[PDB]
Amino acid sequence: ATKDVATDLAGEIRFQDIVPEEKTDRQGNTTRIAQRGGLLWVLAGDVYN
Amino acid sequence: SRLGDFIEADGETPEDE
Amino acid sequence: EQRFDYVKIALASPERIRQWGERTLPNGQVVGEVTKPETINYRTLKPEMDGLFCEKIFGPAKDWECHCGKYKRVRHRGIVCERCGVEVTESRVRRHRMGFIKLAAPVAHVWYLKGIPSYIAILLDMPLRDVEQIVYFNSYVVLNPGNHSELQYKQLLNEDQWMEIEDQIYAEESDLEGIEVGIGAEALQQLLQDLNLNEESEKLRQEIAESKGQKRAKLIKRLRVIDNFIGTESRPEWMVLNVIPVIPPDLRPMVQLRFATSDLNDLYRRVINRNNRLARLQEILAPEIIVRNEKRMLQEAVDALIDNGRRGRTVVGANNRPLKSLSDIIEGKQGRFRQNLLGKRVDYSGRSVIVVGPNLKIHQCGLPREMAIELFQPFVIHRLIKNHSINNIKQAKKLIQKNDPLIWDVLEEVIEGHPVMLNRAPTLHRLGIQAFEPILVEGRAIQLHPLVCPAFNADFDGDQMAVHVPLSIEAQAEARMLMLASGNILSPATGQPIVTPSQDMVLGCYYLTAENPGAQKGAGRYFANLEDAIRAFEQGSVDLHAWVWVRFDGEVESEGESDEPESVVAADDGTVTKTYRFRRIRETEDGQRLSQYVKTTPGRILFNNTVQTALIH
Amino acid sequence: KHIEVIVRQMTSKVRIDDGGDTIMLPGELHELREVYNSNNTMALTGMAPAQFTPVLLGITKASLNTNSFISAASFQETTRVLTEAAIEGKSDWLRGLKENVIIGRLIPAGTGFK
Amino acid sequence: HLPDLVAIQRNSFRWFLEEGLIEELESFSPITDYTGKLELHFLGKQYKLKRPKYDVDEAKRRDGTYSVQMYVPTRLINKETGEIKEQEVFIGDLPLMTDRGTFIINGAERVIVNQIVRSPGVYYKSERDKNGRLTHNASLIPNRGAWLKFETDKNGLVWVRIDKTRKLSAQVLLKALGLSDNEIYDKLRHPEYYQKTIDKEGQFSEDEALMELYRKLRPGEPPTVSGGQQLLESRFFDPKRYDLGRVGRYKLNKKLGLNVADTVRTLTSEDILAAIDYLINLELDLGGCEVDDIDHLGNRRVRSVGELLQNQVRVGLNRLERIIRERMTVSDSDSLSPASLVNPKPLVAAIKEFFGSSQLSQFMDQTNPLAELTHKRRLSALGPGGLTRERAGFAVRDIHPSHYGRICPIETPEGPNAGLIGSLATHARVNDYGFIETPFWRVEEGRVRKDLAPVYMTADQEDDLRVAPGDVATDDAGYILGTTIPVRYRQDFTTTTPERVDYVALSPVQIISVATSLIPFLEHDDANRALMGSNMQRQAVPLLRPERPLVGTGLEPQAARDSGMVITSPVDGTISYVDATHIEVTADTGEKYGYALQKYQRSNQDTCLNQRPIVFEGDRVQRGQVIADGSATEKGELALGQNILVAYMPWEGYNYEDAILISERLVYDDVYTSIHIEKFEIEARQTKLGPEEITREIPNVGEDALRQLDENGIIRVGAWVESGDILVGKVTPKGEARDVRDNSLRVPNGEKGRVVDVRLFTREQGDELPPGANMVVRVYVAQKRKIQVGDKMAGRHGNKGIISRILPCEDMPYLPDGTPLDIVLNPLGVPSRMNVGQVFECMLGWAGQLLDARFKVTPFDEMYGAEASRLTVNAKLSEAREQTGQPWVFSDDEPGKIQVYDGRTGEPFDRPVTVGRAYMLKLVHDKIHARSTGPYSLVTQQPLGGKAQQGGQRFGEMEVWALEAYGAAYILQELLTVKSDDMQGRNEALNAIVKGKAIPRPGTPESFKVLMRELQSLCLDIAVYKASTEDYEEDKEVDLMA
Amino acid sequence: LVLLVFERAKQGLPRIEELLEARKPKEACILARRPGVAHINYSDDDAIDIQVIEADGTQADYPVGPGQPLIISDGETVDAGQALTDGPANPH
Amino acid sequence: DSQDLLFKAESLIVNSTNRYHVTLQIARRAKQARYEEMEIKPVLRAILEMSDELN
Ligand SMILES: [Mg+2]
Ligand SMILES: [Zn+2]
Repeated sequence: ATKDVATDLAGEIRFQDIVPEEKTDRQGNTTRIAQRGGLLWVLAGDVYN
Repeated sequence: SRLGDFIEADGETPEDE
Repeated sequence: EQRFDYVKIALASPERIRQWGERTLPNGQVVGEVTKPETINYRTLKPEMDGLFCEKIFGPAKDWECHCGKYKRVRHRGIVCERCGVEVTESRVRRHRMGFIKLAAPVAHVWYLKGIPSYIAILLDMPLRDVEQIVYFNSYVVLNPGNHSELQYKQLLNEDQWMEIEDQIYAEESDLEGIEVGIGAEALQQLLQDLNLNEESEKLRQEIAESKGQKRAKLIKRLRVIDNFIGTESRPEWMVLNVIPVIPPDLRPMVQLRFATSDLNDLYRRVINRNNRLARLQEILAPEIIVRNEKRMLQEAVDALIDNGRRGRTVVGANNRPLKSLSDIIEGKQGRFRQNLLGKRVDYSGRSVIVVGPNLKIHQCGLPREMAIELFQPFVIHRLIKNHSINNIKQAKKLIQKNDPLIWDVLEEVIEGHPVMLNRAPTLHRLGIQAFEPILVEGRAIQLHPLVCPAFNADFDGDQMAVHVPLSIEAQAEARMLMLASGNILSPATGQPIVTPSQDMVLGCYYLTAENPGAQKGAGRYFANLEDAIRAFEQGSVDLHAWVWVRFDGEVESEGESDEPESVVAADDGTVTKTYRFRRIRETEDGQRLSQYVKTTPGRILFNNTVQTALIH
Repeated sequence: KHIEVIVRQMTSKVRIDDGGDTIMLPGELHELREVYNSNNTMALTGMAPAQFTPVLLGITKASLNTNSFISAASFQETTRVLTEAAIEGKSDWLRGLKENVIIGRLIPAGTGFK
Repeated sequence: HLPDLVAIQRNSFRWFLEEGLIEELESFSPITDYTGKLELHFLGKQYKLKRPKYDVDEAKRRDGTYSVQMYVPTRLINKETGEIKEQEVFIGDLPLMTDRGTFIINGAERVIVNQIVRSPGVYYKSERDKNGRLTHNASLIPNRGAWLKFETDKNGLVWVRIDKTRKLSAQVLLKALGLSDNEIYDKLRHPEYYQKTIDKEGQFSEDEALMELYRKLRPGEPPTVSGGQQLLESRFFDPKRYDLGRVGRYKLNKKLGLNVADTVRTLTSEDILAAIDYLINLELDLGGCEVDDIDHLGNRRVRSVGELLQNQVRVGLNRLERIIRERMTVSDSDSLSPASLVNPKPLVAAIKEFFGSSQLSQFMDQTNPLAELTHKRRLSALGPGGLTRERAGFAVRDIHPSHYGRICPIETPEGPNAGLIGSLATHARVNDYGFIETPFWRVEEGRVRKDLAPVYMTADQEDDLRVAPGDVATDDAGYILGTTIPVRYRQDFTTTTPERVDYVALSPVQIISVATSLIPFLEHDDANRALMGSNMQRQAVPLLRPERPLVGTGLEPQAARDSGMVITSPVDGTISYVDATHIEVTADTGEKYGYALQKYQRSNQDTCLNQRPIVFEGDRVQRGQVIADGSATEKGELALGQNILVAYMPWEGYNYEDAILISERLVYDDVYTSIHIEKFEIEARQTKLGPEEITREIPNVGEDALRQLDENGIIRVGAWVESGDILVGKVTPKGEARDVRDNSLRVPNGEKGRVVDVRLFTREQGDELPPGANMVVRVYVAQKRKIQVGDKMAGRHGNKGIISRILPCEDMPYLPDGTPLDIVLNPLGVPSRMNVGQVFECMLGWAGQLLDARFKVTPFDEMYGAEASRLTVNAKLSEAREQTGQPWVFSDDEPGKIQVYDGRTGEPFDRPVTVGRAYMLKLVHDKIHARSTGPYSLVTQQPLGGKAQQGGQRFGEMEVWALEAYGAAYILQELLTVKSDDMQGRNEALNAIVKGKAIPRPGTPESFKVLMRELQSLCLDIAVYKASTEDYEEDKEVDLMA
Repeated sequence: LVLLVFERAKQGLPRIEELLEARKPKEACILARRPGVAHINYSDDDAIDIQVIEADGTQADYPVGPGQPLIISDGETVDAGQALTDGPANPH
Repeated sequence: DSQDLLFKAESLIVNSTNRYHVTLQIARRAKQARYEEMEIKPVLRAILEMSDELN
């Protein structure tokens, strides 16, 4: 099964030990899959669009 | 429900014979 | 002993349709062809003479009365009039005689054209699209290759291609002879007449022998259809209609409330109008396109008559709703088979709300007087005529209408011993209909025994039941011997009991037979027998849940007991008194039992005594 | 037993894979017992028997394969069944409950058994 | 903070009158003929309205329509001569909406239901193949017109499917629109995805684009550039064949992020290009794109009488314009005036059809004010433009998390309509676009700002905020108490710190409807039983003397002020005249106000619409004080049932499975007795033999049955009519003096009562009689019904029952003071149905009786304590015990139970039982029916169905199966032939029964012969055969039809 | 932020109607055709195929396919008709 | 009494080995009874007689 995890703090993402690997779909869809299970930190802030 | 199911038939009622 | 044995269905030939509709007159004139699309006259409200409701074809509108009024009364039976030639007989024949419509040009039966297996296409070995195009005047077909080199038998020709062929055939130097093309259902009829079934069968069998795969399956289907036609001795061109039958007018009634008319009248009028216009166009030598368009219109009208919306657009009525054609009558949940043949509205039936009758027996039901006096009216009339001074049926009916006191006595002495069937609206299993014996009750609700509610899945919060009454002796005997509620104990689906007490009965029995340490007034007292204990409880000497001892000799089943005697005491004799947890048995030394005292609750004594009294009596 | 009766109404047919000297053409669904009896009498006289494959029908496909067109036309697909019966020239001998019910005779079950 | 409860029905008609009819008149105003010589202008901004004729009450009593006449000024302009013949033309008759939100059509009250439909705009969806990837499609749906479907293939291709035809690559559509490559390349954000389609399908130019578009849309015709251009213009660009709507434009701009003006309501190049770009981005997962949910209340709209009327008016106007053009070009002379040019028949017909024969205009539910109120607040998903019963499935009939505070999750029908008809919530309202909104209070730093005004919000708006329910508890001023607070964020339930809460619902009853808001102790009930109780509260019957509940909920005075049957004084003065039919109040210093009261009228459901005064003569009255009350109200507020003594215990089997045992006091104290008025009608027609006459010269009748006729053949007002009694005497001229025949109207079997009104309508009197009739007589008969065995009784908590016994008051259990009970209910039905709230109300009602008080408990009252309902009930019972002085009222060992004795023997039951005061209702509906022999159907000759025509009970095929399983053959054969349609065996069976002989054997029923005839008429040679006995004989075809 | 992919493990009228109508269940379990041994054969690309060795030594090469048909077969004693994966078997 | 008839009915259903056949016999008997009596209800008398004949 699958489940989406979504942040509740607005800010800058920072990997920690996460090693993404790019798997390119036949249409060019570059899906980032983590080879090494780590942490995705969010450093809080005010994000402007 | 249709109109044709609310119309009686011409004849002699079994009772009236 | 039976009138008919088997029902046979075959492909209708035009000769059979004409026979169904053509009947001769004493004058020698034959009738049965509907020529005018007229139903009834607006002023006299009398059917026309050559229309869809004609009396010379279908029968007199009024029994034993002529159309013109020359002959009236029964005296003239079988006397066909001379002024208008109508047969003075019963009007009932208007729902048996058919009559027919002769078509200027042949049409195709849509059932054999537009079906999951297309029998016309299968026999002709042509794709359905090509056959439809030929039928509806969108392409020509080469009925005969003749002498041309690039033309093959049964080949579709476009209008431009046919014009080019025409130019080739009308060239002064053309050796081309014997080429034939056709368009419409006439071309299909010619192709169907060309088929030689015996040779086609032999060729298909030989080809099937040297074949496999999907080719084999298709040739198998063709061979099956061809062999069916060979066996039935029916010509395949009968799938193309030259005459059509007309349904009897009483099966498409045109009653007056305004006039309410069946959609079949409109469909038949469309067919007749287009057929007459086609005949006129063929009589004045109209341009070919106009005649072909009229033929297409006739084909579409017959299609809409046989099955509306199967092939083309759906013919709507005055409001934007489809007209109900012949096919729509015999199919669906509202079709003839499921609405009138497999299930019917029956006489001698009632319906009312159900309440619980707790004092009734399992084989009895409570029937209100208002329902019963109507369900059993003929029986009440018979008993008033026979066992009283009532002379005729009218006097009995007026006596019933005035609610005479004698009426209720007669009804009460009529319904006794007369089983009546009760049914709940969702009948999921055979226990949804059960027979009871009626008891006249005052009210508007049917009193139902509480032990049959689980069988009916009925509760008293608005549920209603239907009541039917058997008439013949065989029916009453069957209801009493087979469908009676007192005989339906086990579930026919699992064999388990279905009349077990439930809800308040279970609660009452549980409370009676339970143990209550709080209230044990009079505990420990001994009683001579079950009746003595019950009498002591009835007075109030011993509480309901007290632990007393009763001298009961018999088989005892006590939960929470021990097979090992708790205390064994041998007296100054050869007698041992083994005291169990709930028993005290005195037994002779190397001997038999002398007495048995059971330690129990007066409620359990009451329960077991009730069971024993019911069984013994 | 209640489920067994239904399952035996669903698993009692066979598809004639390749007929021998039998009157059974390939593609036809026939009862296993009838096919067995025909094959037995056929090799009793010394002919070539037919091959077959058992089939699983279903609750609707088996109700439309009955020998009476009146029962099938009153169940589902009335026009298709009636067209097929007209083409085959079928005859119905009224040996079922739904057909003495439709015509109005004593049903051949229960007190109307004989 | 409850605003007008029936405002969804007013705002939509006020809108139609203000700017709904004007927009539709002006949209068709300039009518021009083909020669371009004459032009009709409809100055639709100046349409005046003529005052309604008759009156509301006159229309009701005359059986007419309450309407006005519409007159619009027009100007016919000759393009050359320039003569302009200004005039005012009659446009149609518009039925008017009364002060209560309803319409009066043909003398009957009708209501236009509200329809929940899908909103116009563009909706994206992703579909997954069995083995393939995700492919995305988009649907563009206007308010009225053709749909525009876009689809993405598995190879990366973009296809368009105009209408339901075959697909066509998007390049054809974009080039046919008149767009060069550079603009469609620039507007798109990721152009290589569309470049793949361009390469695969070839760059079409405009000419060939239109050629291919015409070829694919209309095959078989020679393509033509102009032909295609015109096809596109008529399909998506014609202002009178494609309308996005204001809501459609708003949704398109909101979704696609465009900026197009609100006035333009047709598809534009920008729109399609944007939609394609959004589809591409959704395919490539750009980040600001998302597929759509079609059940979301932000993608669904409500249409009411204004919109549906507008559409019908539009259709009528189109027909009128066609008629005008036809009767304008034909004229070879300019002798035409605007009065002689317009024909109001198509518009009148369209309006009449909408208001009389549509399935969105419905016969009013008028059993009580609650049913009337909830009939005007009903939302339907079915109708001309919604769903169908066979197409609606599981997904549509469920609750969507966006219904919170907008649609009640409880009140629905049961059966085929479950989930397809809903009810507006208590505080919900519909905005001017058509979306349901709901109010909230703002929360700043954890403080609820009730000083500021409620902020209303739609389903899509409240998806990014954290919204708290209305049951959260705040302290003094406004701060929210607690440390964790339940909130809704993005259609999910979570809990947050009360410093991150954005909005709070206004009330704890904001989630339910008005009928469900009237159930006290609702949070102690199951939802199914809450549904049952709310539905059954709208089937209660107004009683002879209504009475308020003792454990009311607080919304009763508001649920009765909107039905428009309670009269309140608008003036702070004195009352000078009181009467059964008139009230008058003199302002302290001012004019006199006078009110007339309806008396024993009749509703759509045969109940009574009485109105009685409350005040006395010379009484001081304040503004807003109740002056008169309706048939289901006591003093201001709703009163649908009565408070009676109840005990929860089993009787001797009379409580079994929802049955109800009551006392005889409910019969002789006139509790649960009601007035029902029925209407009978007789018609004097004109037959070909002659006319029909209403007179007392009835044949075959004696003077003992003409006592109460008024020497004109019609019964007299105030006469008691029993069953079969003649009401109107009529004679028909039969053809065979001794010639008249009797078909006088009589009371149906099982009906009796008093005659209260005999209205007569004849063409001479200036009445609109039917086409072929010459006299319409209507008779109204009233009766008083008491509670009896077989009637349905109900409570507010879902407990229904049928009365099975009525015991004399010396057989019913009685209290330790000698008071017999009024009703005994089975407790076996309480724990399995989880409607515990009925056990709370009873107890509180008991206290209310003992303390001479009335309690207003609001649902969800446990935000104040841990167990608020139980503590309040116990405290009230203890206070009643201390005030009364009787210790047996309340016991500490068993709080809700006291000792009860047996009226038959005088011995107390073993354990105390629960007794209290319960508020029970009497439900509507006449169901008892029986038949021996009566009328038969025309084709099949089978008995008719229906109580009103002596109908039979259907013996379906399930019953045939049941009889087959029993082995029954003779019962089945007798049912199928002799008792249904054996046309000759019926008479023989009846004659044998009457004479006492044996019933003969049956034959072939008539339905089989009908079927054989129909099959023969289908060109089938089906027949019945008798087999040959001997060898050399042929089988003989048997003739059934003889 | 991130889509987590994990694993998990554990009937009414539709099942009865599907069984009684002899319909082909969507998630049809893989069924063997002859006795043999059950080599799971965890390939490099996780090409799990149930190769069975006949009484003579003939392979079958049953492909498991996607991840939804979870394997439950490790008996190494399979017989004709024996199921291999989770789900309802196809009776036809 | 009704109970008596119910016991006699059950008694006849057993020892017959075919509930249908014995229902047909009861119907026939009751028919003959009423026929040769028109010259209690037929089915009831039929069941009484058949029970008393089973000894
Ligand atoms: Mg019920
Ligand atoms: Zn004549």
